[PDB]
Amino acid sequence: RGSHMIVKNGEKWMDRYEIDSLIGKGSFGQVVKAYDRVEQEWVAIKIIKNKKAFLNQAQIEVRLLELMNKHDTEMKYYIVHLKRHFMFRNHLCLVFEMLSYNLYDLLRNTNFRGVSLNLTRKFAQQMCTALLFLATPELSIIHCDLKPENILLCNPKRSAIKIVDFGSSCQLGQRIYQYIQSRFYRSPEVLLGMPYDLAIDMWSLGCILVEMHTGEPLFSGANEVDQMNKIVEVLGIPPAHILDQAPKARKFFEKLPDGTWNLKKTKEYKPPGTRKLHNILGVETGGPGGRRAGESGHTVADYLKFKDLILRMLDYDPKTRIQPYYALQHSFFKK
Ligand SMILES: Cc1nc2ccc(-c3cc(N)nc(N)c3)nc2n1C[C@@H](C)Oc1ccccc1
Ligand SMILES: [Cl-]
Repeated sequence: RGSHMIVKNGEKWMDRYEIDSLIGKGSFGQVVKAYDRVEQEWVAIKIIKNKKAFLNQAQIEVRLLELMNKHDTEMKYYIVHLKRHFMFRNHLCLVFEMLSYNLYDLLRNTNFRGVSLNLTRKFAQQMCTALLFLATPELSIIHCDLKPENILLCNPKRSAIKIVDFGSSCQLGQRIYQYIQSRFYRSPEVLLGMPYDLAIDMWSLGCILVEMHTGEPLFSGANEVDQMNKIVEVLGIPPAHILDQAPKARKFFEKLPDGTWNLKKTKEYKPPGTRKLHNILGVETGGPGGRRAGESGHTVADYLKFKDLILRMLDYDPKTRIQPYYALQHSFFKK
């Protein structure tokens, strides 16, 4: 009865899958850990709700994951592997490889003090390769929901990660969903109602990486106006050439007589561009909250490269925003 399937720990499906537990949920449905008695391995089964909206999203998810599996390249291994799909008890079921917990849960283990710059660089290098892969012309996939919860550790002690959840993804040129991106990771072009391309995922990556190192969201907007005000505190008023073409410019900004833009009044924020990323990362002051002072792997030089790469990912202009190939060449990654 209704959308959400009946899940009893210890039960068995198709004399194959042995349901140990429920390992997650979201608007799409639920994920169960089950033992596949046939080829003797644990799997994560994403159970889709029996509503058209979610069936339709999952069907796109299946097409895009099946498209990625056609390519011979080591880079595709930064995306969760879809083993097979089938219908069961009137529900689409997507069988995935079993991974470990997400990057939010990793931050929770550190009590939101953040992981080391050295771990941040390993995640960044994997996320940038994953994005390079999604930008292969034949794929041109925009994930449109990058956040710490959709990045999973393969293994609880190792650094290897994968991206999951292509339910709200599309290909370059498509406009399907009214609202896209999780609010904290939502690019300015999407807030402004402007056309979006693969650059929106790079914006999200920049936000994710700062949060992974400091332990808190860079831009924790409670609504769209608060999101845009929080981005403006750090990066200043967006360029006139963007605001002149943006359908939703007047939701956040006013054009003055002289033709310069500034913020609408609210009905309290630090002045535009004064909440410097240099101070949020603590480049010269021992890292976030001073907690990495002395500690190896946390030099002013290491922090300067990190800061510089992040600001290239958080460029307001999606045409000049850094692209995955060029991000992988950044001195931040130099071996
Ligand atoms: C432990 C584990 N292995 C997994 C392997 C794959 C997936 C998964 C794959 C796809 N395409 N979409 C989703 N929403 C999950 N989820 C796994 N999970 C559960 C949790 C940790 O991830 C979650 C991530 C997001 C939501 C809920 C759980
Ligand atoms: Cl709003």
